[PDB]
Amino acid sequence: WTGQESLSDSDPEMWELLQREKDRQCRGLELIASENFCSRAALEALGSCLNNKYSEGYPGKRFYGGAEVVDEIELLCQRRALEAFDLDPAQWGVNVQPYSGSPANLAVYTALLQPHDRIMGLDLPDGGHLTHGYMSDVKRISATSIFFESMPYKLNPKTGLIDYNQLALTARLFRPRLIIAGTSAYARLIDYARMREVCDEVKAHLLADMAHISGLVAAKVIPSPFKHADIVTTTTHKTLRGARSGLIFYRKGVKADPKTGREIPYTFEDRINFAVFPSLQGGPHNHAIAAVAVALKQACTPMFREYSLQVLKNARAMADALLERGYSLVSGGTDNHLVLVDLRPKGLDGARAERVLELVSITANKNTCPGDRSAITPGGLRLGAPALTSRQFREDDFRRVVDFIDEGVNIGLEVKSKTAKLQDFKSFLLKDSETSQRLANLRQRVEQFARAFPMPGFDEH
Amino acid sequence: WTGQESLSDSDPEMWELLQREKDRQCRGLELIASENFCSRAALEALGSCLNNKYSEGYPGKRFYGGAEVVDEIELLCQRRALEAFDLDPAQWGVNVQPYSGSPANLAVYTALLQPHDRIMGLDLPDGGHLTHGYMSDVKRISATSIFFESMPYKLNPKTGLIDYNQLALTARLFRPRLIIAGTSAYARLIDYARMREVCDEVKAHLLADMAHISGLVAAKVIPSPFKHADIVTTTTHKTLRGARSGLIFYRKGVKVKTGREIPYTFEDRINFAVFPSLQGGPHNHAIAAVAVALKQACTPMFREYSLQVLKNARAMADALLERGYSLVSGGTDNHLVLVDLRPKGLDGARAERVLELVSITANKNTCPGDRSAITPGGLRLGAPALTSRQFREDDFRRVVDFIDEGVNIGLEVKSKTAKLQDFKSFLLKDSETSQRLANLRQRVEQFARAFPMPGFDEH
Amino acid sequence: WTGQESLSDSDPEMWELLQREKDRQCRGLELIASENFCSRAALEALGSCLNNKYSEGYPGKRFYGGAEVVDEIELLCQRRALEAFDLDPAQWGVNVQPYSGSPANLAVYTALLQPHDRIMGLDLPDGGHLTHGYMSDVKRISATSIFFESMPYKLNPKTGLIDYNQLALTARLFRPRLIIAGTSAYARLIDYARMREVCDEVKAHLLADMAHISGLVAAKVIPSPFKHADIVTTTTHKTLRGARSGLIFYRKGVKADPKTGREIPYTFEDRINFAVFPSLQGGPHNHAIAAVAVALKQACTPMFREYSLQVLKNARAMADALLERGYSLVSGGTDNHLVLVDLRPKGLDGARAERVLELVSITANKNTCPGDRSAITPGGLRLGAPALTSRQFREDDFRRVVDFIDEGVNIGLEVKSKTAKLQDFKSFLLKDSETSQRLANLRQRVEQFARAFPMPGFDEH
Amino acid sequence: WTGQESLSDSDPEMWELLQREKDRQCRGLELIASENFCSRAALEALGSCLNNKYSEGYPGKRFYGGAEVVDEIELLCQRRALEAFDLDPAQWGVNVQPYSGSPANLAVYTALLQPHDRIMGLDLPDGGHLTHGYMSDVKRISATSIFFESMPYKLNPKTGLIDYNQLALTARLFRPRLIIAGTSAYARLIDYARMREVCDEVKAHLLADMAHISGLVAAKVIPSPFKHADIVTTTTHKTLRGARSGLIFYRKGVKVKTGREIPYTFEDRINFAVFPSLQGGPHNHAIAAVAVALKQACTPMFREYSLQVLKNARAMADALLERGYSLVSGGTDNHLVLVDLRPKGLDGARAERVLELVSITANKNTCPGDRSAITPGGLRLGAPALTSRQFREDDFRRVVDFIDEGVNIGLEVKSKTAKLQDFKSFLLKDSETSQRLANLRQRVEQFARAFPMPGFDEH
Ligand SMILES: Nc1nc2ccn(CCCc3ccc(C(=O)N[C@@H](CCC(=O)O)C(=O)O)c(F)c3)c2c(=O)[nH]1
Ligand SMILES: Nc1nc2ccn(CCCc3ccc(C(=O)N[C@@H](CCC(=O)O)C(=O)O)c(F)c3)c2c(=O)[nH]1
Ligand SMILES: Nc1nc2ccn(CCCc3ccc(C(=O)N[C@@H](CCC(=O)O)C(=O)O)c(F)c3)c2c(=O)[nH]1
Ligand SMILES: Nc1nc2ccn(CCCc3ccc(C(=O)N[C@@H](CCC(=O)O)C(=O)O)c(F)c3)c2c(=O)[nH]1
Ligand SMILES: *Cc1c(COP(=O)(O)O)cnc(C)c1O
Ligand SMILES: *Cc1c(COP(=O)(O)O)cnc(C)c1O
Ligand SMILES: *Cc1c(COP(=O)(O)O)cnc(C)c1O
Ligand SMILES: *Cc1c(COP(=O)(O)O)cnc(C)c1O
Repeated sequence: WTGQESLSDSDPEMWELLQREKDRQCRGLELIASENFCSRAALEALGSCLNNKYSEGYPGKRFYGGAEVVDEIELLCQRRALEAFDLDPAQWGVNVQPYSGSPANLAVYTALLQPHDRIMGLDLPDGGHLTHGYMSDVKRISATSIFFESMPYKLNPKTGLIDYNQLALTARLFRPRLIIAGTSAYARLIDYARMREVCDEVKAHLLADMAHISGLVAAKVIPSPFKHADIVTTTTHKTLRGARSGLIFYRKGVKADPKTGREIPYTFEDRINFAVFPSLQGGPHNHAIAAVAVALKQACTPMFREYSLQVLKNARAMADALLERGYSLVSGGTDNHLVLVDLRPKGLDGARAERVLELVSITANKNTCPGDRSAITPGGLRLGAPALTSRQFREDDFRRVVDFIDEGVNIGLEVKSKTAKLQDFKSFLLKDSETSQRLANLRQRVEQFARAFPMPGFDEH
Repeated sequence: WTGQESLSDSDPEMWELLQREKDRQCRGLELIASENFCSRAALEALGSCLNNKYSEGYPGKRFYGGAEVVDEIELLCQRRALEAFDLDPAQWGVNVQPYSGSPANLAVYTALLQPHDRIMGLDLPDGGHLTHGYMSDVKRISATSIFFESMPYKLNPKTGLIDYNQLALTARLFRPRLIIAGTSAYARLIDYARMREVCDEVKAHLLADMAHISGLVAAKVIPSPFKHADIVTTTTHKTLRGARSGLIFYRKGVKVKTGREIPYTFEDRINFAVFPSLQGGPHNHAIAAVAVALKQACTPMFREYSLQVLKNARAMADALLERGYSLVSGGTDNHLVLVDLRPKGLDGARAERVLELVSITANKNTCPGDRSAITPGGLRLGAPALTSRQFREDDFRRVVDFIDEGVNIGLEVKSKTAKLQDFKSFLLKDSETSQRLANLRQRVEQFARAFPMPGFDEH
Repeated sequence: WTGQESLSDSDPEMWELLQREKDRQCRGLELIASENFCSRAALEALGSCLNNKYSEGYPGKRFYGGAEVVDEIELLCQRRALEAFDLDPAQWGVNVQPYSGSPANLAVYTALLQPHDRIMGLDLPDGGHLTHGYMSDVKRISATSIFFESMPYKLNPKTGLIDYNQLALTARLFRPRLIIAGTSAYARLIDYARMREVCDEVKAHLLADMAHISGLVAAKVIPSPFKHADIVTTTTHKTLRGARSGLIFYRKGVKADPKTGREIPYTFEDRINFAVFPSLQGGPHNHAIAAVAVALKQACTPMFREYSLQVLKNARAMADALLERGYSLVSGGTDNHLVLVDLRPKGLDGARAERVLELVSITANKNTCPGDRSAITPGGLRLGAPALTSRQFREDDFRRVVDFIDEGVNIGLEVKSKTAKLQDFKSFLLKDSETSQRLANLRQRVEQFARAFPMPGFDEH
Repeated sequence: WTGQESLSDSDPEMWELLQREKDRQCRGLELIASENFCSRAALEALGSCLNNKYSEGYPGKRFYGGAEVVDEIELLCQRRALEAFDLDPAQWGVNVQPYSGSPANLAVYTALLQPHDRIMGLDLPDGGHLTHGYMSDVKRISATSIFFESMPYKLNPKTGLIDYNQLALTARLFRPRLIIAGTSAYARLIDYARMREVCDEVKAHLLADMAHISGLVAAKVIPSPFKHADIVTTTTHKTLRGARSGLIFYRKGVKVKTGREIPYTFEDRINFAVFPSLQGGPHNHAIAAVAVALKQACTPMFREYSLQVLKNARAMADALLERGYSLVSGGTDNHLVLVDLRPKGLDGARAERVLELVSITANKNTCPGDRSAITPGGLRLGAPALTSRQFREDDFRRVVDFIDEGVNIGLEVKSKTAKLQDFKSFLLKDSETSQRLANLRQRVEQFARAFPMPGFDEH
């Protein structure tokens, strides 16, 4: 036994499952706003010998030896991270060791806050992420709701926008110490300047969680949150088209010096670094760190800006093709990579639409809309451009995807009229032959349309 | 841009750094007790398209769709996990989504304990891990000591073993809600039955964190902590030789003045803590790679593997004893050796830097006696990594020979030098010293390069 | 040495200070809304041998013996407490062991909440008490702000009322577990029904802190908070005219039983009692408990309702006599025992008015007003009726007190024009002979007017 | 209604209950170690018009006016406080606003510690007070164990003394921020110098809670904890014989690689914790009464008083030893005696109920050995109360005689009875037993009524 046997040679059971997952990715139209297809160059570094190296600590401040090579790889990842987002290495540092986006956020809170210090983020049904302090009326859901006291700021139900006025009012009372400016389901751009005004007033840290829009920020196709934020966390994947990892950007240098004359310095670096390790994480995923450095240099290139520009064009094309077919969009449309469709004005919900679209090899996700009246049957979908755009989808290709969706939406509408509760709805798509065959037809037309496009990564897995 | 280019063609700067580390691993004698060389079969799954699938939730309970295949992958991983440790699915469940061992431990505390509830683990300088609640005398270090109140238990320095009696004494007073039985630097078997008795008395959950020995447990070459622990966490790398991920095993079934059978309530709380509480979408590429490794751990090859890991560390132990070195607790019953170099006149900090310069990677270790602040006078040496490279007993005796030459080099430098930075700068500047190091480095790298190396050929 | 020597015989130094304090109380016009003059019957029980008895525990559940007599006294105090506020002993229990009002409030939080559970009270500058969770933008002030997470609800600056609409909005976001309905400086009555609506919606406990208005509630001259509140704490003194102690009223019996049929019972009693002892307090002040039982039976009598009716008449008389002399009142006037005067529309502040009135033997307190612009110089006074009303002051006597105040207010106005900062203002009243003698004149006329009225308690101390 | 009526005329129901307790105190042998009989001079101030003054804040820093006189009263109280304990105002301040001893201790923790910071005190069954962080095995009992994390230290049951060595061992592991040196049921002197050494090592504040012995310390008849403690709290009653209030003494001055003298930062934090943090307006009537008592404690009368308190408890100790009773730690060096009745065949719960029925008030006490849940087999007997009634050595020997008759009565009932409620019901129902109790009660009450009683004549 050498450990050099191939995967297809030594574990055929796992090899098939790998192929069937690649086949499902190829034959399907992935429209999840957070998903993307990773480059082969990054996947070759993700499954590399860097997995074997334990390198606890930081470059030049590690606690083992033998880290001579992973030091260069992390600092290359740090330099590629600052270059990708056009940051001055004198004003910004970046930690590239977080295991994912969730650990990146929790590291920031641990770094800058004490347990039960106060946190403000967009509520999850309104478009905020779990790690922004999601707490329901019955349960503390996220660990950020347990180890810290969080109060959500809400959308304006009449506009679909963040209610920046209500947030300013409720922040003067809640007196938070950190406010997250970041979304998981919000089709418009965040007024980071208005967020900094609120944070500057209530003396709170302004954290920007550009996880969903990191690639669009790097390509300079939307306003960058670094002009206003003190801390910026992001997800390595999603729009950046990398492996699964996380980043924490922090201001460094001089914050302010009335009468003193001595520059009051930024104190984020040592706190952020200590929270990531040794506080929260163990050994860094060096194979991830190298895979994201691969993807970060890809984001510095002229290729990547043309890719992000197509994502906004495709999102805009998806927006108009849905509006011009009888669908409403919350906030009216989009300014980024995603669309938030309202399907109450169509007669369907998000849950049954997700199930009927999943059965035709179209992957979306339900999303709470402002005008909802329940949570098991939300009235909207969330559709993302970046996934199919990496398959060289263009505007006219996304309008054809919308034609495939409204086809399935109408099958669900017809099935909803014959059913009532959701479980017998889902049970209907599995037994009724007329609905079963009509689903298999739409899926076969969808799989045919999808397989023709290229797919990043390897050929077979 | 097709996204299908080679790494060598797309990014040659990074592809060169990949081959630089591949050579550093092939040419070095890797003695870090927690490091292993992952197989190629697992790495192929690790760097696969599964990185693309967002499968938040659990098999059959996802929050999007399209998780058709990865549901089968996560379920295959759970089944291979229970199979590798001889567990009955009716009595044991397992969560395979922890990103690493540290998130695995933080998940258990979040699942079973309230903020500031009390935790007890082996102190870090005494051999415990950070995530066991390590607190300094001046600062809360691990987040386990921030969100939970930790009090450590200690080694008996006379014997180098866990003072199970002082643990019993202090747990009665501290009244912890959870006690951790698991070590990062400990050469002996942990009395899990004694831990369970202590936990039963103060009504505490017994968490066995078997990250360093999970492979030995899987091969059934050392006693299994599953016969005594309520919760078991492990890293999927180290002795398990998988990709970097984490596992949380938990009890299912019955935990019986009414004839009422009280059930186990771990599954829902443990799974909810991993997601949605702590993590986000799981790394399905890592899950699939550790499923490749867990399949390897159920094979007679892995039992031969772990049997040799024991034989090698015992051979390295006996060799060090023959050359006049002291071992904490006198020897080893598992995969690592704790060397006390204070007798031979050298500390661990100096020995670590000299051995690093000759491609012998180890880490310093505080010995029972000298406290945390004092420069550690010991080293922690591990067998698993080189054993994966088909090392045998006489090969580790050669590694001990190389270590001896390195130590005696460090001794002559210490005789020529004063402070530690003077020592570290003398190793790079002194012409004779840097030459005798270059010689030993060459003899080490030639010896190390001859052995096979799991993984790919070039990266 | 027997310990039976009189105080005047054994400690003349302390005896004089006792007399000079009684003389200061007699010669002065006490207008502090929280102060009152205690009956001699209660002071005889306050300084009784009950101080000597340690009786940790509760009647029938004590941990020493020899508590046969203090058991009857506490239950008499419990029965007199339920009778004074017209409560059914089947629906309400009362703990009479709290040392004061602050410990009574902290006992309720400890009983019903975990550390860092969420609390909502009126902000201190808006009229709420310290123990309702007062936290500033710089410091956690009250222990209720430290051991629990509190967010204040505010007044409406345009009306002077509690902004019940903003409170309902911010409670849906803050998700509190307890809301305090109680004030220390609020001239109108609290909509306890609207408070119960908010608490019933966000699933929070409704605590009523009638400390300032307990005597008015007992005399049934204002709406009682027991019709809506789950927990009611109060101060033994203030309007109830007792010694210094505290009470905690809690619902007991049956709270609700859909489908169950088994009555879901109230669970406050064992929790409230355990928090007071053994959690928070040590041995009960049995000499206080007996003094408040004395004062609680006085509150059941027809005498006491005529006393409380005069307090509202005197507060109303003080309100109109100030309005009809050029003073503004926040909320316009009063419906209880206190008046909240606005002295920005007069040219003075609350701090310099408190100092000039203190120098004429008139005791008041500064109070933040809605239209303020600082905190060292608040723009208002808080004047209370219950103190002088216990001296048999009537409406025409309170209008004469207002004439004495506006006299001093105009001396401060004249001194403010000659000064600038507050410290040289206060320094001016001490040196300048023209202002010094004019102050001594107004004080002598005030001391003459005050000494003529009767004074409850003893003659000399 | 003038509000100047007598209590007898205004409320005869309550005035009768006042005289019922006055008689119960005059006729009973008060042996509760924490109870004393307050002088009339203090009670006159206790039930004075100072109950009317709301003086929130501190002398010179009030938040209303009219505090002209009570500022002098609170300042006179602070000066008499420092004088009674031989303290230098340059090295010691004092807060006199604590409502009782329990609020006094909660103030110190709030002043110096963050929520969930670590506290160490003597365990409650071992002699520590509730406010030292008492936690059960099933429930957080004292609020000190809710808002702060407490770990207790224990008696050495072999000697009945504080195990200062196990304290040192466990404080190194638990790392408390504050340690409490103070007892509610402990017959021996606390080694404050050893506590200070432990506190200096783990960098902890030493709080001496001298509620039970403050009078002995004031009379300088036992060593003063002010020579070793950072913070000192006390009740103003118990041995100080004042009205029920509390005191917090704290260090002022200097607490000296730069020639920098680090100052003490207790005054502002301690005062801010008492108000505005925890309390509201102070009870100026209680403050004035404890100022009356502190003046009494500076007199040669109080030194004679406390000297007799020691002599009386030693006489009660020697008497109990002569009759064959066991004493925890073998005797007493202060004001109380811990009797072990497990040898004589009776528990403390039974002895407490029998002695209560014959007007001998004491409280049961858990002995070193039997745990908290077991019915306590001991009693805590105190000297201060009866010593204030001019008891002398031969008088306490008579009290021991009465206790012996009571115990032997309880033994015969235990021989006639099974469970504890059967024991308690037998004492009221059995005709002969209830008669022999009535006889002993009469002989006790006649003996007790003859002695003078501090306070008023009738109430
Ligand atoms: N805008 C926005 N869009 C998306 C899309 C995906 N995600 C990622 C989080 C997905 C997620 C999973 C589980 C829960 C959850 O609560 N589960 C509990 C319920 C128990 C209860 O609530 O009582 C359970 O079923 O176990 C949740 F709330 C959210 C987000 C996001 O975070 N934000
Ligand atoms: N037995 C055992 N062996 C090993 C070998 C590797 N590890 C895993 C991490 C090793 C480790 C330990 C301490 C610190 C630490 O204290 N760091 C702070 C100092 C702050 C302060 O003290 O003020 C710093 O960054 O300097 C650390 F950063 C990293 C372990 C383990 O966990 N246990
Ligand atoms: N409506 C209403 N009226 C009244 C009238 C009296 N009281 C009773 C409380 C009096 C009070 C004392 C001290 C502070 C206070 O903060 N002090 C700190 C400042 C440090 C800081 O704030 O940074 C300091 O000087 O030490 C305070 F805020 C309030 C109330 C009430 O509670 N409510
Ligand atoms: N040495 C020493 N002697 C004395 C003598 C008097 N005291 C002062 C208070 C005595 C005390 C002790 C324990 C509990 C107690 O536990 N109560 C809970 C049970 C809850 C549970 O255990 O679940 C209940 O109400 O039953 C208590 F209520 C009161 C002390 C002291 O503090 N120390
Ligand atoms: C290595 C280890 C961990 C953490 O594993 P990471 O991958 O570094 O997070 C936890 N516990 C023990 C005993 C370990 O050895
Ligand atoms: C996707 C996302 C994250 C990261 O989630 P992970 O699955 O842990 O990587 C964090 N914040 C936001 C706003 C996100 O959309
Ligand atoms: C009696 C006592 C207390 C508390 O005094 P209280 O008046 O009951 O609050 C605190 N500590 C000790 C050691 C005590 O003996
Ligand atoms: C006066 C008051 C209290 C009690 O304060 P204490 O001085 O501790 O008695 C409590 N709540 C309110 C609203 C008060 O006005």
